[PDB]
Amino acid sequence: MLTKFETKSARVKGLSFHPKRPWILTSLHNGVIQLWDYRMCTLIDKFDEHDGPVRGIDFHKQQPLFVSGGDDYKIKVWNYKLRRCLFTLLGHLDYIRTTFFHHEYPWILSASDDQTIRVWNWQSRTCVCVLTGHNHYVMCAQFHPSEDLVVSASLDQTVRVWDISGLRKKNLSPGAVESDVRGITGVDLFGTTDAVVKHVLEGHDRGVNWAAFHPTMPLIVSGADDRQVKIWRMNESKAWEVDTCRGHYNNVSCAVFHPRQELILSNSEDKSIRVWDMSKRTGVQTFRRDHDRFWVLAAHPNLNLFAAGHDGGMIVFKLERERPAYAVHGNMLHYVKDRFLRQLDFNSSKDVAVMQLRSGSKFPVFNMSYNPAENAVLLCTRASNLENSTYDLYTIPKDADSQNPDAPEGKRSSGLTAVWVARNRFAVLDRMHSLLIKNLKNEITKKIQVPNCDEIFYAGTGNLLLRDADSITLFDVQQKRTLASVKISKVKYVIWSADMSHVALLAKHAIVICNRKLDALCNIHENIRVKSGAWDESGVFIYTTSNHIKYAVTTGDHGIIRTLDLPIYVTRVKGNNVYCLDRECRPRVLTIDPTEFKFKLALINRKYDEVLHMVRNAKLVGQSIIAYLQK
Amino acid sequence: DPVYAEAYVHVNQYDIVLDVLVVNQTSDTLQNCTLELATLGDLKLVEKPSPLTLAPHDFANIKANVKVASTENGIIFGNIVYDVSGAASDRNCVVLSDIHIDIMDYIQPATCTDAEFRQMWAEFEWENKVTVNTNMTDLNDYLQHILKSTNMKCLTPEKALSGYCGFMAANLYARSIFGEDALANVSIEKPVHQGPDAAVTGHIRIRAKSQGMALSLGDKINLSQKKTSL
Repeated sequence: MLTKFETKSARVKGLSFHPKRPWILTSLHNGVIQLWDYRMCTLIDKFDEHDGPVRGIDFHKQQPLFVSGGDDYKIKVWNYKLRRCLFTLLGHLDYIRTTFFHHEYPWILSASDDQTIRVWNWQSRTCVCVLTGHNHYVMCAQFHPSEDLVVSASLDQTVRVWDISGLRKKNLSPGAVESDVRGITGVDLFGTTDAVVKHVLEGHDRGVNWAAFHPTMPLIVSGADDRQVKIWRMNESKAWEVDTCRGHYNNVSCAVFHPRQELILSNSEDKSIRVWDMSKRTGVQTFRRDHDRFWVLAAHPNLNLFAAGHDGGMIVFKLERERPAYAVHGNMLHYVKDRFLRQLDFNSSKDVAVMQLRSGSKFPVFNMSYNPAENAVLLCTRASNLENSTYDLYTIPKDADSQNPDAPEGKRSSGLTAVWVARNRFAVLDRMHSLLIKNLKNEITKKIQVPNCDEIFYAGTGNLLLRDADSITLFDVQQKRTLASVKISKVKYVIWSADMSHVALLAKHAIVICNRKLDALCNIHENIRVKSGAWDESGVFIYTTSNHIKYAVTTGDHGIIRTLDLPIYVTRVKGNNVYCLDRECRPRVLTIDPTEFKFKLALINRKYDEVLHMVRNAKLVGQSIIAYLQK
Repeated sequence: DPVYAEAYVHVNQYDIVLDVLVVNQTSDTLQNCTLELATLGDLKLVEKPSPLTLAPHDFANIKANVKVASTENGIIFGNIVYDVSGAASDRNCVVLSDIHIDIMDYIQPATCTDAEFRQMWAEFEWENKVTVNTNMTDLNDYLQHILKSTNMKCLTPEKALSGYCGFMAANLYARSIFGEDALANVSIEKPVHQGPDAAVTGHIRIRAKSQGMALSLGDKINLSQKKTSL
């Protein structure tokens, strides 16, 4: 959706994205190591680790620290946060590619680009492990599935996979049947970097730029020093696996797996990033945007962001389905991600994306609408523009890939989008790649109606009709004469107080509160182009207010119920078991505590008992007497 | 968290002062993290209540005085990243950049001889203007309101008449706390039955040295101009 910030500079060999933070820590072979905790578009520190080049970047594994490597040959761990050096050893005859931190007796592993990597005890001083099996110049060193099992990629044209021990390398085994590492149709070669038949895999492909692992798995996704970046699965080991990854023009420095995405991202040198599948695999497309020279690609293990690294420089782009679809079922919120997965009600520790049988932020959505029941939803998938998509409508009791056409809380059919329209029971369905009207008394509805064909606006987006009408326009099932349009506007959604009758309105930036239909009760505006505020039902105004979560207003009252928890936005109100959202994370299930309602009523009847009883007692937070306690 | 901390800013007389409620409704003077000092703008933040316990079920007032005449930091409009840290009974915290730091307030009214003024008006940093047009009021009440809001000066009247129309252009001057003088001529229609003014279509000409603050001021005032849901 947006590439938040972008200047091309840096000639980048090594890279990492913060699995915890939206940092990028970047290694240039300018000799530079940089941590920028990328969030606030600001570098925390920048040390050009030595005069010579810098190849390596790896995680310590903790929260915010770098373990770093230069042509110094030195393993440094320095905490940005603590701006200090943790324990120190230099390095052999080449730089350090991967590191891991362990702790029987706060104990340490260091992975290196030369010769050996040594694993050291500073407590009850003994040897956990010795790794020989590297030579010089490691492009991409890796922890395996078993984290402390590993792979390395070399400019010595080998790959090393090692076995470790608590008293140096060894494994005991005797049950298997054939091997995929090497044992049936196809398979790729051993290299030489070490000397024990674990597997030294052949890193010859003019040398290997990157190696990347498959967690439980031994598939590797690779950057290679050949146009050929050749993919091999050692969880298969295909033939036409002797695949050379092809640009149009030269190279494929890297091509990578994204933890989450069952895909390959390739990047190259004709000025390009090239786009690849890996779910059913195939070169999708090539994308060109300069830099005829790169060596890294990355997708966050935080998965926050995604980015591609190059010689001439770098780019980070940010994703969103700015604003994205919903359904309500008792004391529960449904979301469809702008970015981010579920978060479809209730919470438990830090942030929880709601994973349920009512998969919300997940599918390939054109549109999502509750089909009210505490037991039903209607859903369009395959999203997008087509002739038409599929909608598979699902039961809250148990959703499915497509639920039963037999069942009418499961039905699927074909159709592109389904959309509400005003004077509430007519609907739009698109079941042609254009204007079908959908109209039903029921809102378990899936109805098809070409009459009301009326283009003069060709298939696009609106929801009480607004192909940017800038009005919500009311109709029946055919007509060639407007009933009427009212000039008011939407988020491109109209908010109903649960089902399909909310005179509480969304607007994209701003949202307006109405009672049902246009009665502009009050009109909301804020100016942060991000969050939410919530209604319980028709116009119950909850507003989020910092680490404080607030009722904007009730009866004649205003109140702080309970207090927020870093950013949250009120989305809306699912029952008493309260639900809150920052956008799609930074979330709540919540024991309530209203303030105000009770209050202007209470107040109105002079009544205090409650407040008192709560023993609730502010008046200042900046102030807080100023609702009317000032007045 | 039990520990709920709520905070807002109070700027009480020069001093922008930090109301903090850290309420530690914690189950103990839970360990607390870390905080860091800094030069600020013509201010510097300057206090921290020392301890780092998040005393159980307990409420606390944590005060930050800020130093309001020094610390240049040129991160305009403030909006500078600030840290409360995750450094102890805390895994995270809040890192925040501020927003909420605006102009209309800062500048005080200030004054001039008109001929010289005109000469000057023209002379000044021309480079910013914003338009006045639209509201909820007559520029009598409206003007007064705006004036008070920014705490700034309109230098002089000619009786021509801010009433029957007027077809008056109002010259305004102000000087701030860190001393910029800002000049305006806004020329405006003005309310009155089937005569003219319930919009303006008056142009607010803003001169302030940097265009960036200056225009921004024109905006700021634009925010100021009307009265609606922030």
